[PDB]
Amino acid sequence: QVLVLDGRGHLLGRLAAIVAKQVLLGRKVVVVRCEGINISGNFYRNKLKYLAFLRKRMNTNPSRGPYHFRAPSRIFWRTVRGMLPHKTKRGQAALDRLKVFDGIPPPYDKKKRMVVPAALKVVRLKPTRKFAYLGRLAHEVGWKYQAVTATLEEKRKEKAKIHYRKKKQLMRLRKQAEKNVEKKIDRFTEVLKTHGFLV
Amino acid sequence: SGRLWCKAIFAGYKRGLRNQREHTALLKIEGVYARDETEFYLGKRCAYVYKAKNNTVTPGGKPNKTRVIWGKVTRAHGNSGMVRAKFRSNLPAKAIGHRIRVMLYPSRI
Amino acid sequence: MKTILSNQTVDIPENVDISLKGRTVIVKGPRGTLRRDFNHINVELSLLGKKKKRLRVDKWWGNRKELATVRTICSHVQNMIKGVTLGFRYKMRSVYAHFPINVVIQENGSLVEIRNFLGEKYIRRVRMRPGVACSVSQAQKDELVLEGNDIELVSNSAALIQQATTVKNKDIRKFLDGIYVSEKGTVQQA
Amino acid sequence: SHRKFSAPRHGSLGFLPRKRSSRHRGKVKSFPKDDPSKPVHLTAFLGYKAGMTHIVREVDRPGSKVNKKEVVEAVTIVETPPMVVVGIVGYVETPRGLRTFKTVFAEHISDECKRRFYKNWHKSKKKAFTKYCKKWQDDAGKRQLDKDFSSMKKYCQVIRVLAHTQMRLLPLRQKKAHLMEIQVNGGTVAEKLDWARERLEQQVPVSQVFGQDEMIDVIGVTKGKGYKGVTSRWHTKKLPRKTHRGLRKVACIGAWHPARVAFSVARAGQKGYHHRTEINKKIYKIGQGYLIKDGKLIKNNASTDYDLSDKSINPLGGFVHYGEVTNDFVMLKGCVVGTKKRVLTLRKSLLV
Amino acid sequence: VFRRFVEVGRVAYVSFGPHAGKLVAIVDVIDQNRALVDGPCTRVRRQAMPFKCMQLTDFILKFPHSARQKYVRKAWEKADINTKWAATRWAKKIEARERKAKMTDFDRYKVMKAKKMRNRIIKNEVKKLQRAALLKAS
RNA sequence: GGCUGGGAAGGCCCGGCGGGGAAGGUGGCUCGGCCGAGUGUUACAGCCCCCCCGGCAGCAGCACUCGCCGAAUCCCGGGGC
RNA sequence: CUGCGGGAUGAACCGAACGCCGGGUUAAGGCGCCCGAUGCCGACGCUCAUCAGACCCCAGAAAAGGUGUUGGUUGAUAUAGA
RNA sequence: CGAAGCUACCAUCUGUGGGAUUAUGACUGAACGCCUCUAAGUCAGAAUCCCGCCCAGGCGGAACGAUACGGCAGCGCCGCGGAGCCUCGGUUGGCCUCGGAUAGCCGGUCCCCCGCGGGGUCCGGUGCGGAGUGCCCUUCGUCCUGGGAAACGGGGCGCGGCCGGAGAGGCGGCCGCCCCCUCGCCCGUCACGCACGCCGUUCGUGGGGAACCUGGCGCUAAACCAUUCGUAGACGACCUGCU
Ligand SMILES: [Mg+2]
Ligand SMILES: [Mg+2]
Ligand SMILES: [Mg+2]
Ligand SMILES: [Mg+2]
Ligand SMILES: [Mg+2]
Ligand SMILES: [Mg+2]
Repeated sequence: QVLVLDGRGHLLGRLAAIVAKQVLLGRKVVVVRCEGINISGNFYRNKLKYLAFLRKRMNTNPSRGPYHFRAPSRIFWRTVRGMLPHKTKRGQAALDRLKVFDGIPPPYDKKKRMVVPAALKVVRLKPTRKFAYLGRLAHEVGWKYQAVTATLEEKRKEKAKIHYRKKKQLMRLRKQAEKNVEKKIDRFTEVLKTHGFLV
Repeated sequence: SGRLWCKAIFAGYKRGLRNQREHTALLKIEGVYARDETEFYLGKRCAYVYKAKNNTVTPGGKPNKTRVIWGKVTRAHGNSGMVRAKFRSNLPAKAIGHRIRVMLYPSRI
Repeated sequence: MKTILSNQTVDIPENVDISLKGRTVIVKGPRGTLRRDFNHINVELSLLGKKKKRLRVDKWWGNRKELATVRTICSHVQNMIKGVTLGFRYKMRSVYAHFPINVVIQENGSLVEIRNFLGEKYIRRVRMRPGVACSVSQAQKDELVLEGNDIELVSNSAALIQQATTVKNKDIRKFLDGIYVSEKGTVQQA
Repeated sequence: SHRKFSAPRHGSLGFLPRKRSSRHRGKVKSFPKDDPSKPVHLTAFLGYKAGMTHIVREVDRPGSKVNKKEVVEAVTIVETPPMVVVGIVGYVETPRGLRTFKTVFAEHISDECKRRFYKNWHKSKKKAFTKYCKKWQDDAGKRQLDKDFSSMKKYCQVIRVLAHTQMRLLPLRQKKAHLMEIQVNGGTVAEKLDWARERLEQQVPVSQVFGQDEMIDVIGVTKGKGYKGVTSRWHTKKLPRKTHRGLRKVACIGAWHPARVAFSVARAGQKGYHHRTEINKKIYKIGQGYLIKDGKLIKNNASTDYDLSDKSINPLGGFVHYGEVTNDFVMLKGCVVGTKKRVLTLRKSLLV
Repeated sequence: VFRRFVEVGRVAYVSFGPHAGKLVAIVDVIDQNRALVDGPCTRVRRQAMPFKCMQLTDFILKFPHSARQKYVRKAWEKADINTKWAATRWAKKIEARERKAKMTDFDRYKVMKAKKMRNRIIKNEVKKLQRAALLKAS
């Protein structure tokens, strides 16, 4: 009953608008791997935009001024918050349902994560256009834990490779076992393929 | 023995940008995302079920804490599967983005 | 507008064996093996004919800007084939008026130190790209030879050692000193 | 309008949370970077500011007018009795930070270390670590400790050791020991963990980690000076004698259009007792404490190859407001932050 | 690496539009994203059809680029495009989708029972094979 | 119902006239097993297309939905609020 | 002396003028999220900006340049070989 | 004249490293058979920007110690039971590769290499994805006996061992022993308040928070005030000592 989305290959605003709309409808949304987010335009454009945002601060007291979060997950969180009525109680309650993470944390490392084709770079962006990765942008503006995240993601990918190898073995054995006892399930298979299955 | 109502979400009231009409609610039925599948749900009874501190009567059962506000599907709302509904009493606005069950027995098929 | 079809072919010699991993050309031959990934170019990389005699590149519905990639990929493949067959040798001469330029290779040819450039006490240690080996040329009083398979790395190392010897805060037209590339050829001419 | 004559601002904006320090013991914000090639060692120590004195030394700087010339330089004495290892702490890297993984203490804990665990030692029943020590004397507890060490070896990447000072050997009034984590830098994680486990319930002399003519960092809290005016706190210009409403002030607090006083404007408040970290403090001499083989051995404190006397670093009548230095001491060039009896953290240089 | 081309006589499948889910053959190319199309054996007249709404299969019949609707029909009949298309996996999957769409509640109950028995039999066989494989490994 | 008394289209086509793409053909060359595929040149039609002479029910703004205006040249039924 | 919908904001702008309500439909404006509605399998082209651009009043720019790119006009020469 | 304490460039000590790049200079290379730092790609690059060092530390977390024996008391884990107040969301789950888009998925791998598995060559099947989220998994009436197909599966918060999992693990996997049941698919065979048409039915839930009734296994305080000290201080606060 909770949406888990993989942030790799998704555009910032395109995914943020959809996530905010779903969150306002009472849906619980989890966004994972926020370093895979990419933004349209060359890297220098987005670097300059984030530096210009960094310049924004209260002259009399920067502590009370804007909070420039450097983590990619917090950057995505702020972009989503910009698309919500966060000043109202309803907006805050909706924003409480949102949850973002750098990398893929252990609570969600063993879950299937969905992707939104309406926010993917391969779909929404021309192949000849340039883009910038959110992880590299964050690392060059103050982020500290890019290498640790990369190492943990490599370990997680190795574990996922082991699990996927086991799944391949299980599926291959399942397919062979179906062939072994195909004579005892012929009547069950015929009715399945009569109504539009296994075809 | 199972669920006999479709899931819907109280998206909000009928409104413009700066004016809100609380006598008509907007419903988001799950699985309907076009202004062509909403014809089935037209006229369907809808209820908002909630619980409260004090006990109330219950048809065919002992008194419980559950109270409901009954409603009716009126018309579709703008090409996206949104449905306008009218209730005997306006919704409390606390149920924004909460579950509203639309029944299946104003049957006409 | 959009050109319906633009294509160009490269005729490789029988010595060179070329393969493509979708859009990554791997070229191997006598001198070694060269790899170059041709992604982010969006062209149809076709290898037609027995013995892989010819390599064809295609571009469908491309504008003026996307059209030059067809020629540039062919040029890169030609350079790679030339490097894997004959190689690239860059000869550069050190030019000076009063102070002679003392150039010494340090490890094998990778680390090059330049001494007594305009009398400067500072010594420049310049590292070259992997796969390129520098040496002190013979039969010439002051010349360096840069050899390698990839033209890009050899030329980049030559540019690095050209820019290492630069005169500051003086008339560069009068003070014509430094090491400049004099010849761009191949290790073996055949 | 622009100011008529330009002048650099008073004070540093990089030092101005000007609040009384929350901590009394100096804190190491960042330990030296760990490389797994050099042998295992500690990188921190705790000393006490004893006093200050002179020194005579020939200079060996060619080209200077002072080359091969004797000079008088101020040196500060920091008494450093050996510390006792009582436990180790492990850390694991996280995309959110570096959280502690597991802490294991020793079977025996001195009363001095237990002093830190109680705010009122007189009223306390001294029950701390009563059930914990049962682990070290039971098979189930030993197995649990072995599993803890194995888990720390497998998962942790940063290892720090808990050590406390021996306040019994100091002449100070207080008896509560100072406990601090010291990061172990050296070989692999397993080697560092095993070396730390061996050093459990053992004394570590200062001479092991620090050597002569070595640049170190001193960390501590500044002398407290209470509420001070803007003239003393920020060293602003004094208004002339004709000033009516006080001349030890700042005349223009701010401009009109920004209807607030900025955080960069100098104002009165707390001065002193600030946490500071000085750099490039040179160890002129590492002294050997009082030891007895036949009688007292007091010469080594202040005897040199040219004096060969029986002097000690303690002046006549002892150090003023501190006492007598008996244990090992470290001599640092120049001055250090803090008053007498102030606990000082000695840290290795973070730079080559 | 392209195996599908917009060639004169290429058979195309219409994804969406008025003639959705009907085969059609390309006659001539009108523009970059528009071509003249003709569907005589699939109840499609000759009119322009954009490339967006058509996905072309691997059937190509040969006829001149501007034939008058008569020779293309003859080539379609000689090549027997309908039978070849019905033999393909693509049409079988489309028919499976349609059968799923038209399945009634009684048929859904029958399918539920059939799957209930079949999955249990298959998973019992899979468990036995897993035990045999573990025995072989040891 | 009207229109260009709709424009094209569909089927059997018959007796002709010319023109153009450039093909079961020829052919310099290229790629594979006489054939298959790709380019050019004069170029009739056994791949076709277009105009002129003329005639058949097969039509109908056609559920092969290729684009109109419509209603004493217009009526019936059903669903929701 | 005048409320209402839109122009984020608002004297005069656009639409439209006022009793209390239910249903339906519009104007001017809009339909990624804030925010009601394109969550159309919208159509044809143009544009890369390390100062992009984004809707009367209106909240900002000129002369002069660019083989950056996309169309048009005129003029020559090229198998007697540019 | 002057102790101690404060104090003066009026004495003395200390003041640091990387990354991305701007301008600029370049490499390869077309557009434009030539040339070109630019179009694709690449290099060097600074009182620039960011970070490190440094200062403060989130209505932000972590590990560890003791956890009220009393003269009345009060707790912490386990299981299985009763009412008794408040607060709500819900109305089967999916336990997972990396990934590219002018390409990808699955096996055998006759062949080779590397640590049952991984990598490469070749071969064979699909690709508007049927090893499809346009998807998969489970049935959502009960019980009697009376047949066929399939079959040793499941349960008693079943009891004891071996592990994986540390990013914020908070979940699962693998083995031993007792008892009980004949569960899934097709048909016979009846019986289940059949409450005589009328709405919040059907669950995650033994839900979460607070107060009271059963037992088994472990507990014995610390904080603050008061006093004391000055490394502290306007007062609070802070560093300390006291069977
Ligand atoms: Mg309920
Ligand atoms: Mg000035
Ligand atoms: Mg006066
Ligand atoms: Mg740099
Ligand atoms: Mg660079
Ligand atoms: Mg440049």
